[PDB]
Amino acid sequence: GGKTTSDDGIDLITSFEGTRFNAYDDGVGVWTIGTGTTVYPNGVKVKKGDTCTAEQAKTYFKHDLAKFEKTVNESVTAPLTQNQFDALVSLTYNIGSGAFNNSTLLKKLNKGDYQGAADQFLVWNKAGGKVMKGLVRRREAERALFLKK
Repeated sequence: GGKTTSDDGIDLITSFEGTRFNAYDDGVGVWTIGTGTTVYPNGVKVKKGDTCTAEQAKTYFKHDLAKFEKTVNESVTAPLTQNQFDALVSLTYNIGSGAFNNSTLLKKLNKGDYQGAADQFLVWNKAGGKVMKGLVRRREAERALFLKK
């Protein structure tokens, strides 16, 4: 939109998401495949037993990535570094657009309060309503990227 996710950003998100050939349970029962895909671009939901090629996974990932880029570009009104944009997209890829849009993160960010926004990454550590240690790690990493310059 304004910005797009950098190659480094994509590599980070991919490291968090993984790239899987077989549909798998994300931990809370949501069948996921490729690089974090749960809904194919045609609207079909991922199901247990699906398989996905590398090329398919890339297509699906890039399709969803563009959605989240659009959210960050449109919803954030404060200036962003590329690192900040990348971090916010990584977060949004996980929490979704609605969660991002209604977050205290975004409220602080749009006041120009970068530090307060950075710290708000850390609240997004839940899956299935439960704190998940992989998300705790991920949020810390996204926050670090957000603060990196």
